[PDB]
Amino acid sequence: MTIESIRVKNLLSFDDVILRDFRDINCIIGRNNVGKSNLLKVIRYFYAKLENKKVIPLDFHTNYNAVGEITFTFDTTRIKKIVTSRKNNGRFHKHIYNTLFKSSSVKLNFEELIARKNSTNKSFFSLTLTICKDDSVMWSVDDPKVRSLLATLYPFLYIETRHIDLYDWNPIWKLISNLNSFNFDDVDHDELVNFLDEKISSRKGDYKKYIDRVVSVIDTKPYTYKEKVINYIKVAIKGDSFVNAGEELFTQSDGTNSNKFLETLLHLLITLTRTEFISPIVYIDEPEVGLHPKLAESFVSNLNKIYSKFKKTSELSGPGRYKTPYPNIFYSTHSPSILKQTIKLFGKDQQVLHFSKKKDGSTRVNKINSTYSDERFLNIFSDNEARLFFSEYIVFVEGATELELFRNLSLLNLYPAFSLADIYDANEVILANINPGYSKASIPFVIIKDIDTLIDYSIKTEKFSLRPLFEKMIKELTKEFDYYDTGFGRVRKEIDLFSDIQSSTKKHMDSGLFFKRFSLHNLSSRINKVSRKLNRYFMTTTIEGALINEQSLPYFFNWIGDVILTQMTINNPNPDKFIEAMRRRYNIKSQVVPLFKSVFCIGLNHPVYSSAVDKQALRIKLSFLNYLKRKVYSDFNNEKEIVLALRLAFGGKTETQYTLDKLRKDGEAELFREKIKNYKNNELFFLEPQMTKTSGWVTTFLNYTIEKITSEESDDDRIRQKLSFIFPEIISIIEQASSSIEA
Amino acid sequence: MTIESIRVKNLLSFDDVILRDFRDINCIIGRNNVGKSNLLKVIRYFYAKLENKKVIPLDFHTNYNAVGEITFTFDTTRIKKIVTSRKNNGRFHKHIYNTLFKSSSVKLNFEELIARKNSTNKSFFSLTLTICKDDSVMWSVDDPKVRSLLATLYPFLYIETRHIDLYDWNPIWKLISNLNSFNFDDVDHDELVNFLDEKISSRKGDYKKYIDRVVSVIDTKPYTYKEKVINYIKVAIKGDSFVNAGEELFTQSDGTNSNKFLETLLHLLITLTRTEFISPIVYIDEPEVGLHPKLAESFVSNLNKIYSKFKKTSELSGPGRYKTPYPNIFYSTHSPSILKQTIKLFGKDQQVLHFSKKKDGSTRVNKINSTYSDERFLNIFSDNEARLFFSEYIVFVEGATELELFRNLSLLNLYPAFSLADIYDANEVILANINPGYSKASIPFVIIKDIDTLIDYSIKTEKFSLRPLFEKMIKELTKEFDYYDTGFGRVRKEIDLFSDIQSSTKKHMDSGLFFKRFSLHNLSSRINKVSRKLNRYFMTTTIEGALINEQSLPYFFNWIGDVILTQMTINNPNPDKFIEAMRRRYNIKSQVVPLFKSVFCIGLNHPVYSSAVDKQALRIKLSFLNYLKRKVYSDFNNEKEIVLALRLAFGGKTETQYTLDKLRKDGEAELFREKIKNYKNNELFFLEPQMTKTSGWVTTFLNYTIEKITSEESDDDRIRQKLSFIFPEIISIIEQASSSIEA
Amino acid sequence: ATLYPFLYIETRHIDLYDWNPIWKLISNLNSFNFDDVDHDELVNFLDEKISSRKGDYKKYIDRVVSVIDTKPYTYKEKVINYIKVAIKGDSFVNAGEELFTQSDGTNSNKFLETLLHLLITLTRTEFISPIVYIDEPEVGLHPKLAESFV
Amino acid sequence: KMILVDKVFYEKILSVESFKENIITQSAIPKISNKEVRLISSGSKIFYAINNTSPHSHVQLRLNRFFLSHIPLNSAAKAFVRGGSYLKYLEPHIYGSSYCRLDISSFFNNISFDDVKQSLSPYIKDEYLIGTEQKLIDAILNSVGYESPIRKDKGMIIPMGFRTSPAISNIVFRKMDLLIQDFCAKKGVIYSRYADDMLFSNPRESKLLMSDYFIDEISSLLSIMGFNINQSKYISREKEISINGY
DNA sequence: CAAGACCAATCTTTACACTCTGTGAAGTTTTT
DNA sequence: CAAGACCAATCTTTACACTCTGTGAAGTTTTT
DNA sequence: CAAGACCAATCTTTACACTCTGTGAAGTTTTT
Ligand SMILES: Nc1ncnc2c1ncn2[C@@H]1O[C@H](COP(=O)(O)OP(=O)(O)OP(=O)(O)O)[C@@H](O)[C@H]1O
Ligand SMILES: Nc1ncnc2c1ncn2[C@@H]1O[C@H](COP(=O)(O)OP(=O)(O)OP(=O)(O)O)[C@@H](O)[C@H]1O
Repeated sequence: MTIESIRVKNLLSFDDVILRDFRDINCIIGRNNVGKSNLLKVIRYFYAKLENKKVIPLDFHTNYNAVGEITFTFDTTRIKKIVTSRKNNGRFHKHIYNTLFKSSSVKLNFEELIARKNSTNKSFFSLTLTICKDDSVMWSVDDPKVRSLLATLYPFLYIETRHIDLYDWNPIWKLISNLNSFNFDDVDHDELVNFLDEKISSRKGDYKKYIDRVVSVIDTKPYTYKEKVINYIKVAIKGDSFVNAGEELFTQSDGTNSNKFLETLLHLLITLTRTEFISPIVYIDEPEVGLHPKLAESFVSNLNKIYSKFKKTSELSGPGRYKTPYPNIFYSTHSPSILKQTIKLFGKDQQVLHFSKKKDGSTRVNKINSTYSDERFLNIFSDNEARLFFSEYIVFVEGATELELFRNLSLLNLYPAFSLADIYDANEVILANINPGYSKASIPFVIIKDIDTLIDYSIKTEKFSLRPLFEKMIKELTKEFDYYDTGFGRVRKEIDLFSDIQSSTKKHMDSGLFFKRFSLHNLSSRINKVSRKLNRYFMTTTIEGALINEQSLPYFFNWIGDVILTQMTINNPNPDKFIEAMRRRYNIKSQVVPLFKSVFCIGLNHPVYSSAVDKQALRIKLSFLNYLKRKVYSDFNNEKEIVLALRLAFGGKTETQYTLDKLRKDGEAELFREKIKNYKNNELFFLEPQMTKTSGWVTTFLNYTIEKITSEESDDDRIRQKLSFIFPEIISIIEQASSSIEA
Repeated sequence: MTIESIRVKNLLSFDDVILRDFRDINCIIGRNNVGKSNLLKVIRYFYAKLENKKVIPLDFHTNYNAVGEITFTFDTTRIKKIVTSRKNNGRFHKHIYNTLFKSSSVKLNFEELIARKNSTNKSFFSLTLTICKDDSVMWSVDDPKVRSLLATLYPFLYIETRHIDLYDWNPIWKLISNLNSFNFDDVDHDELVNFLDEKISSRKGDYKKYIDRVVSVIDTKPYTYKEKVINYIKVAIKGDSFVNAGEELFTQSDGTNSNKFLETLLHLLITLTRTEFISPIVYIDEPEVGLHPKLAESFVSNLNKIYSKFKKTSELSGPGRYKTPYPNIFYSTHSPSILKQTIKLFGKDQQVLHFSKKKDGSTRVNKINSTYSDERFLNIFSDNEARLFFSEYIVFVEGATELELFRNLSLLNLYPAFSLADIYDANEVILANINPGYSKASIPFVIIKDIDTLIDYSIKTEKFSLRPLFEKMIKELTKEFDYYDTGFGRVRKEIDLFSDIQSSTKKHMDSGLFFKRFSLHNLSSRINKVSRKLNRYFMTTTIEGALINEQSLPYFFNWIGDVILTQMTINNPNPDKFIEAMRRRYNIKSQVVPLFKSVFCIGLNHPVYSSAVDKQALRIKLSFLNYLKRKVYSDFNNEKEIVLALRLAFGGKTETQYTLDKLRKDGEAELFREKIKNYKNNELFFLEPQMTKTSGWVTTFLNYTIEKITSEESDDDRIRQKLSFIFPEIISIIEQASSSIEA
Repeated sequence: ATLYPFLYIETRHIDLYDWNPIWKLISNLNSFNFDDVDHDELVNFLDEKISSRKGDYKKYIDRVVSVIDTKPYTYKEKVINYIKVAIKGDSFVNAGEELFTQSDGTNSNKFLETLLHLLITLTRTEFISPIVYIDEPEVGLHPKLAESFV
Repeated sequence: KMILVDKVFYEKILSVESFKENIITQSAIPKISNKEVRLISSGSKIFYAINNTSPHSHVQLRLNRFFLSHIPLNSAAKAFVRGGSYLKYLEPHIYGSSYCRLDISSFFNNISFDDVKQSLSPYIKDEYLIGTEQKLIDAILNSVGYESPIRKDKGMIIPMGFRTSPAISNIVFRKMDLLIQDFCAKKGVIYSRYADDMLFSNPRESKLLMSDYFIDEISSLLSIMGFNINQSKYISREKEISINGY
């Protein structure tokens, strides 16, 4: 490894933040203004003060602390192995020994030294920089040679891709100079000059005279090591100025230029760090800025290709594969493509860090689970799943109807806060391998399911039966296995009755369509109150039942009236004569149903008719409206039967958790099923194509309801309260999600 | 409107490009290096030369043309209405009349002038700038006052968000100065000085003396209009320097700073352009750079909120709503979030422009369909759907198994080109309302379906029947309705036999599991050859059948052998005594099946056993392997029956397009169904959980097959050819997609 | 343009603390042959000189070359690289002291002095005859320093 | 990257099998004999049609497919080019106020073959295809050109209806397209060409297109490589022109 | 009759020697 | 005989009203 | 009696080998 931990106390936006357990790739994600670049500034200042540069000290998070501390724990196990060995007697190795590992092995005795040598070596070097209130800086190690050597051994390479100079890639060479280490004593400036003069002269000695003249005229300073290696590279290679795919930089784009710059630099880093013991830490800001999603994916793919091409394992070995640890690569991204490709192509060698600024202003760093044990999920992992990492509140659902509802534009207009929550339908296995409960504190979430997934009532036996999900939930909820007393006695009682519910029996009425005295609403409320600790919300019925309740019957009926008035047309190219013929053949009163069947049919396009045709159509439509009102209020005894029939037609469930298909298969409620089929095939034929779940009736219903109620009432608080009254179920979930989002 | 068209000929990356039919929001999308910013450079140079600035001429696309032309067609209908009217007798109006609309209404006579006045007014002003090979510039209108006035009336406001100075928002004020027009004759520098002196003096006259001194000392130039309005704004308002949410800019982030800068500027633009006749054109590059996806969505949402708050329609009217045309806002983005929110919140007022650089190097601009008539699709529109706009090749599929296959990491490793193609499962209604055939040239695509969607063979009647999708496809394919002869005679013949296939009958064998002489492969090949023109590919069988063919039987069987050897363990905490007890109670030979049922069970975790236990388990496993080999080759007459049984167990179809559930419902093939159930319940019980479509068997199968064949063969061309041989169906589709991607 | 190069300085806008624009002008002055010096013999020479085990430096240069994408050197870049490798130091120092510690007049005087000295010294052997134009050779200079410069 | 053709390019993808016998026996590629060309009369015009069975037709077709389609052209040439159409020739002139139309007399017959050789030389490598007898460029022009039997005096001629003749005409006239386009641009005139019919339009209020000076200048340019202006079809009008009914 | 203006691409442009300095003793339409 | 191309300078170009939004009911030489 | 805080300067800090990768088997005044 390279760095064990980084700790910041009271500097910039950090109160007390510790980052550890670094992996080969560390993806940093988080909202805008959470401190992602503040880590960069802290590390940059720490390394600038490491080399004794003169810079302004960073600002304190709060002024009620007299200190601000930065702690770095360098991992010197591999360097200790490098230098302690008797073979490496070089001068650089001798310096590293005499600076770092001397005076540390001095204090240890023979027994402890031998124990360290023989056992699994683990040596760390902890360096703390403390900034006082008067801008003075104090180190925990008072030997500046140690700090300079630590800077040399673990160099910090740093890019903000936003401020890259696209048309001049010179800053690459400097970074290359930081990477590789070798000997320069043998190469003087005399042998090289003689070689060049012998190669460049029609008469021997001329080039040496020229260089002597230039040297005599100028006054310079001896080369530093990095300048030496840069000069030798630049002389050795064929060209200095950079060219993108055979074309000059200024003709190319900006995204292409930045992508190629980053790609070449990272490729050089990984390629050149193989043979040396220098372990850099590289920090990229926005590796995706100005890049097409395809280009960002390709950038990560090429990075992983180079990373895996030099990686040696128990199976992969041979020429060109090294065990040398890879440099610690941090990059802060706001692009789901970068994160998705990072996860999919790295697996266990990547780490996702979430930066969130809390309520007071401190930054919190958390680790989001990005390793999955399921290969199928890794292969099927796509942009939609990777988008979840950037969410603020994830509302997991089960079917597509909930997606249709919670994404409604008009509904989100009146609840802007819920616009920040991403809805994602999750299967049970997908929800299991995502592990949203691991984050919880990082990304709050809720899992929305129907109560059918818990209890399956049987009409024949008049018994509830517990699904295995209920047993598993109870098993996590019987916390009392190894605990102490707390105000959880109510929880134990609730679990006791939840286990007791199995043996109880409840009678049903109307051949199994209602409960005599059992209140499924009360059971749902108790279940939700108990299971709020598990972030799971269970609805009493299906989502169609939630939309269509006894209170929502009027507006829905109004929609029927509107769907009776506007969106059908006349099924003939000759409205006048056709309407006359159908009025003649079919009576207004006795045969209104076949007359409406023949005349009107659903059509998106509305041709304009004559005024008399409009009058006739309006009279027929009003007559049909009155007839349907009378028939509906006659064939059904109370409003509850009508609501249940509407739920069943659209695909909902009864009070006993039975669908229309389930009732047909089991054979119960023959009379109600026959009435529903009669209403579908005779009077409500035009609504038949809209009866299905995926037909999009939810969107039209919600849009019309919102528009109508906004027409009735003007104030937004009034409109929200009316929405809460009319849909007590959905508005509650939206309110809960928004309240959790606000905090 | 503001701009009718923009045409570029032979300049920068454009050969002959015309952009027209602008809407209120114009989202520009396209790959890196396609010319999206070249439009910006062309417009910027055109407007710089409009004001007679001295700049270098832009480079020619190809040097074989002696000219390079930029044409702008300004829409002056509203300005003509403004100025022609007798009420507006101001000096600015008089100048606009005497410069633009004079000498244009001069040539017209009374009849034509009255016709223009009374009818729907539509007046355009076409200005062409031609750059010759010797850097000279020639206009089509030789009056510089006209060009300066056109620049003033239709100002170009331009931002590259990448190079924004975050900590100084001064460039806002300049742009504000470009927006609003009013009178300044009454405000001199004498009344203002007297007012300020009267307000600022303990003794009257002091401030006037001070200003007189300052004026006398300095030497200046009279104010321009924009400086005047900027000064008056800056004096009038409470503060100049900008602050983000009560905090100073340098303490805030970079993404937050850029987001707030863009938000305030666009808000000012739309708010201030309401009352004036000046119609700006604003061009934003990368409105998303450095922004969290949530922040980009919120940016577009606020933009739409401001846009709709001032928009007046037949229903929305009253105080604060204007009919004034909105400025033309272009922004080039690479973020799916920006495009998604733009589409969802604008609808018919947005336009998506696709920039693609072809093969020679010219830029192509196309319009991608971004308006949907389905409200349900608009509400359900999400990141996954909006990602399709950035695709290079869309492979629409039907079920999740194809998604599992085509996203396989190992499979994509050997076909890197297909990594650039995004796979998206599309329902029939989703595929209908996406309208992928409208783009085609912009974003090439293919729709992958099973032949079952075309023809439904009946075993009882021995007849093919044509699904309505076949009739609809034939209806688009009978092009000959109003055409002329071409080499389409073969197509007409193929459609004739496709209609004839209905009346034909084909016998079946083995109770309806094979075809006597009919070759479904031949029919599939003919259908695909005919329908390639419609970008639809039909597979002979389901995807499970495509994976499991007669040729893939060996490797699959090897997988079974491997799934027999590795991934089960012993179902007991005491392997030694348990294995001894089961060896004692159940014989090795006679009762191998119950012995393996009791001993081995599938388990992800593999505890380490004693060497003798490993030996016993290996012997038992080898015996079971031999027994299964013998039983499988005995109970099935030929290899084809085994392949069909494997397809049916996993959920495929037979040759007659019948699933296991379909066969069970219809009752045919009782013997084969009984054999399959016996093999599932007795010998292949361990594979039973992996029998389902969503169990992920495809991923494991493909991974193991790829790893094994790569172990056998080293060369990548060899490995690809082996893949093509072993899966002739999937490799063909990948090859076709890659070939279409390359061109 | 190549035969009679124009060298041009406005002493007012001189970057005092970075004397890099000297090297470019030096590249304009002198003319000689570069066909014999390839990038293979030099690499072998450096690798033989810089290696505890033969061949390592050549492998390193091959890796760097394979990763990057560049454009062939122009002549002036070639001569600049050969000078900068040959001489003992690149960064400039005034009388043993770093530039940023020294003055502004001293820095400008030394810059102009070294550049003109290099011009006259190096133009002796070649047929390339430059035209050099200095603006304000005296700005920021004490009268004694201007006299000494001339 | 411009298109370059070498010996392998001719022998593998161009010839394929048409002249395999000549390349294996090192025998010179022959002239297009009169036996392979039939002479049609349409109006006063004479058309030359090659027989399909001859290998020359096939090599002309593959030359058109793979070689002449890659040489860059001039955007003022709207005819015989991929994506060029008459409406494109007539469109840039909607911006003009005065119109003029000129014609080149016998455009295809007046194309000098030496000009064709000079125009195609940079795009074909200078090699010896057949020993030291016939060069590659000579063989390709032998495939492309023809000798008129009616008029043997003018020698090799690019005839009407030789498959590759239109593309070769555009390539050889690119030089004059550039010259005339530059002249018109300096005069502020929009210029376009379809085959040999040239159309100019002035968007300014001026009489330049109706003057004899413009005709004289265009003729003086056209005399560089020997073309002439058909004086019968010369037309100049204001505010409205009709070209073949459009 | 005859004439100025006759594409744009296409290839190591950096020193030599005697002289340490001097350069030398079976569709429409268009072109047709 | 008659014709395209007929200097460069020279002057408040920023809103109005009814309509709080829409635009309207006694030297030489040269030209000579 | 005895004790934390004991100047600032002063010297090649960039790789080795077996292992092409791993690190190892005769003035005044002041101090006085
Ligand atoms: N000197 C300072 N003192 C205190 N707090 C500061 C200081 N500088 C910055 N901050 C805080 O740190 C944050 C600065 O945003 P920062 O750049 O650290 O986050 P980020 O996630 O990188 O932003 P972005 O997502 O735009 O890149 C803000 O919360 C700001 O209040
Ligand atoms: N002077 C020029 N002459 C010819 N082609 C040019 C010139 N400048 C740029 N180009 C071409 O135009 C393109 C430049 O990319 P451009 O910035 O126009 O595209 P872009 O889509 O904006 O890029 P990005 O997606 O990175 O923003 C390249 O194809 C380049 O070859």
